Amino acid sequence: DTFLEHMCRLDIDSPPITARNTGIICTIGPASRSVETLKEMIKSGMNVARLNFSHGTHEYHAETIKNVRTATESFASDPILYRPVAVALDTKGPEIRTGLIKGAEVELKKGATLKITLDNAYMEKCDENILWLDYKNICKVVEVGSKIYVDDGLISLQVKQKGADFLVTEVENGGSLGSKKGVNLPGAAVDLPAVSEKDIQDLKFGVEQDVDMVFASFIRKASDVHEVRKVLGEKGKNIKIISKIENHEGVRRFDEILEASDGIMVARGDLGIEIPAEQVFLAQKMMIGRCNRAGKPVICATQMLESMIKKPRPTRAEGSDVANAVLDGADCIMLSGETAKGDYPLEAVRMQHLIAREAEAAIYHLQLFEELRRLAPITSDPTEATAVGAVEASFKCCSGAIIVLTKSGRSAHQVARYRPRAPIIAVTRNPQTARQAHLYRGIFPVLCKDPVQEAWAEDVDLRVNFAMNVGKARGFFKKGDVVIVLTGWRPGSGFTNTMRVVPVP
Amino acid sequence: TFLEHMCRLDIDSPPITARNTGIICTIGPASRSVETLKEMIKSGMNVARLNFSHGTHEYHAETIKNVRTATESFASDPILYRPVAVALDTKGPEIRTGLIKTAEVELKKGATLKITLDNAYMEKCDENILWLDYKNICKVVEVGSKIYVDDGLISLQVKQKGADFLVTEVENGGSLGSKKGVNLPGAAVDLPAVSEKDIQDLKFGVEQDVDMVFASFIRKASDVHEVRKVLGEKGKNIKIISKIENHEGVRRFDEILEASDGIMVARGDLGIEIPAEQVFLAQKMMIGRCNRAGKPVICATQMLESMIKKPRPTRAEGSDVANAVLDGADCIMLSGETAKGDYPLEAVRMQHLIAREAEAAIYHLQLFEELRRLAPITSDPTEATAVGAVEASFKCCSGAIIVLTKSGRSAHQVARYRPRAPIIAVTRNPQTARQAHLYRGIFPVLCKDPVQEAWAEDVDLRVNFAMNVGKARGFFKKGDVVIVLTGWRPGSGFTNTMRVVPVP
Amino acid sequence: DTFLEHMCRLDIDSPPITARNTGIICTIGPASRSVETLKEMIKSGMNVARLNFSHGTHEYHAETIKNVRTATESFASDPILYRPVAVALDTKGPEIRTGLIKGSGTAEVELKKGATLKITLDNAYMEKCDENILWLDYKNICKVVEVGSKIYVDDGLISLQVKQKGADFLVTEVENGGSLGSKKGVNLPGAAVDLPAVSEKDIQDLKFGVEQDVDMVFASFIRKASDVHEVRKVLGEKGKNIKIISKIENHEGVRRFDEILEASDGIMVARGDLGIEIPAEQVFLAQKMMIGRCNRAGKPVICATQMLESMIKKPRPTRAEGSDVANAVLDGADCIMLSGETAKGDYPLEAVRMQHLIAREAEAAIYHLQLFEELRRLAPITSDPTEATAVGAVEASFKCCSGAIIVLTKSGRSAHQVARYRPRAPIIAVTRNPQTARQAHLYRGIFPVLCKDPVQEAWAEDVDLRVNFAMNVGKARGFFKKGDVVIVLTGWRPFTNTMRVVPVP
Amino acid sequence: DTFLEHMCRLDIDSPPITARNTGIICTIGPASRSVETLKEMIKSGMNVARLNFSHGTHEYHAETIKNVRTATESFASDPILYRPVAVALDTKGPAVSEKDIQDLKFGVEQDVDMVFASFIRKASDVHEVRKVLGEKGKNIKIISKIENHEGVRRFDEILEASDGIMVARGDLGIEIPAEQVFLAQKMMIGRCNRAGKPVICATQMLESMIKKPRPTRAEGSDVANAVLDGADCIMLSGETAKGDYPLEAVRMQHLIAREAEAAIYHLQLFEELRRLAPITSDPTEATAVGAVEASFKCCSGAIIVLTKSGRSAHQVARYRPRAPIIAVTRNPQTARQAHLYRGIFPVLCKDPVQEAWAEDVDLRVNFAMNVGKARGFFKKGDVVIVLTGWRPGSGFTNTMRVVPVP
Ligand SMILES: [K+]
Ligand SMILES: [K+]
Ligand SMILES: [K+]
Ligand SMILES: [Mg+2]
Ligand SMILES: [Mg+2]
Ligand SMILES: [Mg+2]
Repeated sequence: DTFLEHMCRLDIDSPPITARNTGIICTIGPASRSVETLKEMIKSGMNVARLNFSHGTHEYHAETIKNVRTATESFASDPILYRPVAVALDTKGPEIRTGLIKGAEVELKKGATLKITLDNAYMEKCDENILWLDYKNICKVVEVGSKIYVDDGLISLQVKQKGADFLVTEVENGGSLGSKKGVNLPGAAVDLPAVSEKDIQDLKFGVEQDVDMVFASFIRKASDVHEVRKVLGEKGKNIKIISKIENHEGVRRFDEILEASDGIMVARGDLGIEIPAEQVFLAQKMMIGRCNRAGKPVICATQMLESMIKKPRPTRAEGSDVANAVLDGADCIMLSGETAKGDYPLEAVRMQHLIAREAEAAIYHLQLFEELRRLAPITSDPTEATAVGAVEASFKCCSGAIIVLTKSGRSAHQVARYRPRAPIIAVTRNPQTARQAHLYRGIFPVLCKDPVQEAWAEDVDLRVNFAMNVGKARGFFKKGDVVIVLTGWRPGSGFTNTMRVVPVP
Repeated sequence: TFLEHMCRLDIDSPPITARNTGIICTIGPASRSVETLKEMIKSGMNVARLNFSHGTHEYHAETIKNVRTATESFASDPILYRPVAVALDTKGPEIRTGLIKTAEVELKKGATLKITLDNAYMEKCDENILWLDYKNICKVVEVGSKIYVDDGLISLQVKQKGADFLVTEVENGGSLGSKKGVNLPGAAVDLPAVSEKDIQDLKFGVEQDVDMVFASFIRKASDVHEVRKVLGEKGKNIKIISKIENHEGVRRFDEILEASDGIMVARGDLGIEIPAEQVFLAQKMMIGRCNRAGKPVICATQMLESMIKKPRPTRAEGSDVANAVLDGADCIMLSGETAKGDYPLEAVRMQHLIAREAEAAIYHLQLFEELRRLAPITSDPTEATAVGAVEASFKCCSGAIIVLTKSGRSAHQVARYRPRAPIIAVTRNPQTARQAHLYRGIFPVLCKDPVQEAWAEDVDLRVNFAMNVGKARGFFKKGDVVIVLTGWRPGSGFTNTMRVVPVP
Repeated sequence: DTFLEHMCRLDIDSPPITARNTGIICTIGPASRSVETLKEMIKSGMNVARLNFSHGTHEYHAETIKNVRTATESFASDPILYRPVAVALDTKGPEIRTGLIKGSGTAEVELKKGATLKITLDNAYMEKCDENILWLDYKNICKVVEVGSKIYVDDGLISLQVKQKGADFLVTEVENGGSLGSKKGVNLPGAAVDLPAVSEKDIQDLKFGVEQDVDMVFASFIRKASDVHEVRKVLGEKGKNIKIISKIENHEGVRRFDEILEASDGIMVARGDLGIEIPAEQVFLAQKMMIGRCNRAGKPVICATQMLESMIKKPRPTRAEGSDVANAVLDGADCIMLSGETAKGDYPLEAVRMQHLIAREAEAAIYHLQLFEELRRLAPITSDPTEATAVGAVEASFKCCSGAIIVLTKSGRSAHQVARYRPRAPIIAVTRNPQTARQAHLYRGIFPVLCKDPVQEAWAEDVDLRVNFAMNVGKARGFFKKGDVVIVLTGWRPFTNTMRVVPVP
Repeated sequence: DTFLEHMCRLDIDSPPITARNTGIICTIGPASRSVETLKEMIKSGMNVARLNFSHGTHEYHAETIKNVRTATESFASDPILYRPVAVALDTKGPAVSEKDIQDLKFGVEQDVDMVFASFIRKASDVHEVRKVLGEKGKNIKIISKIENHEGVRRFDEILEASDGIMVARGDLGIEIPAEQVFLAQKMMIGRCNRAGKPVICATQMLESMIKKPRPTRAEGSDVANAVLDGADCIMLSGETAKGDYPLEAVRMQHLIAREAEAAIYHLQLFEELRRLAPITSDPTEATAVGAVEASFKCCSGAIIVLTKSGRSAHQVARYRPRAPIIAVTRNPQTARQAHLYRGIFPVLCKDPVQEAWAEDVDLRVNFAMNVGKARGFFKKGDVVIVLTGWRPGSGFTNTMRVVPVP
């Protein structure tokens, strides 16, 4: 009855429900792009496949998309067990990079001197003495004493001298320098565009390949989102834009970015360098909160199970990080190198599945529902009122599921905002809405392919019966259990205005 | 916060039309005429209480006839027609005097008054000797016991005991009349819960088709069972409201509530049996537990007492009605105010006025949160639909919650969660329409149209009826948002469907 | 847990503490102005004596004051058991009254609905009022009242409406009939009254109050802050320590309550006239509102009028009256008041005792932990060590279930700040200032005790004297016994900055 | 207002301006056991030094302790700045092995402040450890390590019999499913906060910092959430024992911990703790919560507490004030043990006892006034809460004073 007493009552031997609510996004790479491995990842729990356009050609990514769709459609024979898989495009954005090593990695030692050059005669001759990068205007946005970080901020350089096309720096924090490492300038205002010419081509390619969502990198303000929106244009209007917050400016101007975006990713990787590492959790919990309040999907990302790249078991800190991300209210959790290049992609997915499910059984649901309700504005919207009514009814009868018949996903999205314990089975005939539904916590999208019935009454019963079988087959509920059913009152409607409390036949 | 809620209470902010709390009116010489009854219904009367502590069956049969005559005078228009319930108040185990010589003798402090059981003095009462009808009083009373007469106004202390008499000293003098009620706060009264007279009155109630029985002096669960048994099969649908008016009733309250259909906080006798200082504690306790259980609770007795003789109530009385509603009482009651008073109409209107202002002051969202949180998790589809509807109503500021119901069950389940929006209960059952007044916020509406073959057409007919009712009575306008609770498909006997729908 | 669950927990067989916290204010009149009766009323529980200057001469009230002080000082021989009694001056103010009945015939006449009633200003009819013609003392009534407006007579029981208009007369039609007596109060809710808040008579009364050394003033018909300032100015420098309690008896007073409360030392909810100026069904709204804001501001609030009306004629109160007193205490009123019940009723002693019993039971029904949580929540952050000590003591009293909170004060400031947060334990305020001892009754929970011992030279020794005095008081008054725990508040050297938690010796 | 709204209001650019309340326990090993290193680790923010007795001999561990105390007493020429440092013995693990019995008696001779008893399955095991310590080390604060399923189930009797608890997530994650560890952690920390007893979150909090100069995002999140859960101390195992960046690991925990307690809803936590506060006749307990209440009421710079046993300082800490708790004391084994409790920044008195007891108290108070003004807690004109005894030689603490800073 209090947060304190709630923690005191948390017990290990209380099994979670079988349904796992928070989405799992997996970065696809060499370790996981084969059709067979992709099949295993789907039944391991992968909901969204992220394609990182920071690397690889369009031919490479087109091939990955095909393999993802091949693996996904191999389960399409049984619509009851079929799990939709979303495809996400992660833009390169204004990245700053090395720089090919001379060719053995070079050792940077503390106190030593290192020069940065823009002369393209050194772009493949990087060593202990000289360094190249692809930022043309780095010598007009940086002053003496500035901090320069390379390779995930594991190496830091302090500028001593400045020139027309070079920089003399001292090795503050030193380590082994590799080729093509990420460069960060935490204090500098960056001249690089939000949507470059390459970004435009990649975004247009995403529309061509019918991707479900776009992860826009290094979004600093609302105008950056608007540019990405305009590039997608009319043809890609239904493609959701998830803004990645990875700079100080992004956190600072989060409100205007969230409003413009369809969702948010907490990009803790770059954010942990642009911003002091010990401030990251503040940024995470803040953004997750405002997203939960706004009812827009939020993704927690990067290094959640980092050590699982080499180990079949995560660390205790990693197990904690995933659980806490869920407890904070994250709609999706993400895996990068763990699934892209690691030695245990399948293990990393299964682990996130296990932890997330255990975490959502620890959610102080009734307090959370109260807080989310006092922030909910009063409107004349029948879907909004029905969603709230459905969630509270699900708490009242300890529902096995909340069945939502939706065309666009809106009714299912608004149910998810109030965080029910029971899984939300969203029945749809729209393949895209089924895939995009994975962005919201608790939504278990199921795809109906039966022809639409003239008599609307039995067209509803057809879809409801389908959701019943899905719940039974996937072990959410059984005969004699109670479920909530949401549907419109007549076809062609843009609203769900009817709630049902029905026993499972 | 509740404090800040109090600080923001505004006398100028107009209240929502439609008053939710039921008004129960005791019918007597001042209000039993058809003419007066019509005005009382129009003033806001929802239930008519007939007190069988006085009067004959012939007298009450005529009163019931007058109530239904006045009630059915508005029956020509089912849209504006307001159902009126009939309540039978049992005599119960009452201890009474004692016919005087019908004048009044004066009792003075310090004087000696002799209580006798000799029936030779049952019609010869005066300031010297006093007769009463409790044959075992000398066995349950001791020397030093305090004896109260006439609503606890006259107090006597026992000085000596006889086999059939008591010698007492008047400790609180006053004017003594005939047939006055006697209370023995310290004594263990052994009178039967249901007497032979009660049996004949209860059987009479069944014949007269009364909607509810106010069982007097209920001490325990078995007392309720006796009343239930007497009503039997023929009266199994009659609601039993247990009146709590003694210490044992408060002590064994939980089991009484479980065995009953509802509760009356009978402050009159209760304020005599226990210290008057404690009545508000018992009242707030009982209303709280009744709200929690979802069972009707009535606050009664002396709420506008001064209005028996004056056209305006006192400041304590105005406060009393308001706080009763704020406590969470489903119904408010008038006794002498409407039974024998000089301003019965003014009393009804005043309660209506105060009640409506009071529910506007209710912290609706906090009250709902507590009721939502205390709600028991069950597999019942109707209960889930009910609380879901109330949630929806707050979310969309619903004009009303329309409920189709046969037994009233679904309508009652909505009421227990205390929505701000009025509950329009559409039924074809006239009895459930009458019994619906026991629950706050339920505006019962009686559909007279025959049952259609097409089930969806039958539902639409009843729903469109409620829509017309709400518009006519000014609950909502065309284009407003209302909640509609019905069944989903024919056969099943539960309300499991909620629709959020615009007013045509 | 919740308020509802707290209601269900209320137990009638659960005895309250011996101490009764809310003050009882008794109006003194013919039924109670004798020395013999006044002694019994003090024993019954009277804390403040109200002298209604709406009636009586200066000689009359002086004798009443003399009688009050005689009865009070009859207990002075034992300073342990001595209970200070305050003297309040209730001003007449802008009252409008009739008008003596003709004398020929009966005392009261019968005004019948629909009949014509002429109101006159001609002093020839000053003592010849009847069914046909009625005199009142408002000389400007014809110039302010409008045709169609309504006039209320005798506690609003009688209502008339103006039909015609003359120079020194008004022709009215009886709307609500009834029995009309002599010198009855008259209300003009829908009119702009010329009468000043402080008339020439009020000034003489106020100055007379300073002369008689009254403790506080109940200013009648206060409409705005400027009225409070006029009262403050009349009391002047000699009466600057006299508390000004503003009585809210009209719509304007309710409307402009905030500026009034700020300028005042306290507030009376004058439901009598207020229940005539505004609709009677709105009174509880104004009552709970004013009490709430007074509790928030930490200023004393009095609920008054008709709390136990029936006890004027009967030895027992009605059920509505028992409820009214209990709810006023639960609302948060510092003081409850009796008028005709003690002034001229048949059972003034029984009425005082009843208010004592009900108030004590009501205090044991207070949900203290919720109330204390809210009073802190709305408490401004200082920047004042006295505030911090008061709060600490109150919560400390909760933690050890303290028998009392002992406060050494001179102005009363310390004790007031403690009562502001509403502890359950009684507050024993030890002082040598007799006036502050009397004024202390305006605050809930403060039991003022007057120390008669001479000021001991050593400040530390002076403290131990006054503290041990409070111990003996608590013992004798039955608040706590040997072995219990109490809280002590003192200063370090001659504001309150010191707190102690000590076992009762 | 609400917790959700509190999250939305969290600010990265709102600088933490207090001290660092939660303790840092560093496992001492080959990468840290030198006097030269230990001085830098104390400066970095180490409050407790852990010695794992699963390895090493009594001779090796004895040499380790002297270096800790040598490094610690190197600052002992300035009591105003002197950071006390406690010593803890972590056993190897039948409640105690024959080796444990010999190692425990060793710790008493070496004058350790704490004992981290391994594999605590029940309260009887805590009794068999308290027994070995005997009257010799009756002031040795026993911290029970919950490492298996039985420890979790029977946690209530263990917590009662113990002076504190360590959440040993390492071996616990092996016994129970790794996804259940966070549940066990939050439960045990919650109950420990309820019972007013120290709780330690340990193992792999900054695991990657053994070989890398900066931690991962998961590790940075783990430390912060540990503090937000309500942990009194966080621990470093291999990060300080055999790691390559032991100094960086300590400075990282100090940094995360400070940002974490600036994120804590300071009002909601206290209201809950105060709501569950047991009703007793204890004057010190009442004074403590009264002081915390007053501290929130005036935004006190600190809460100065004069204690001998540590109890009065502990009782203030159990109700989680935002203001630092400056505990002035003479018993050196109390100032060091004070690190087990969040918020208590201990200060050791070196001044001789005055005859004028009021002047004696006024000296210890002035001592704290100097300390807090120098360590950036409060300045001149600020308001602080002082908790002392009433009349000399009193049984306990019962007096609260609110006084401007000179
Ligand atoms: K990217
Ligand atoms: K009766
Ligand atoms: K007056
Ligand atoms: Mg990145
Ligand atoms: Mg009765
Ligand atoms: Mg007045």
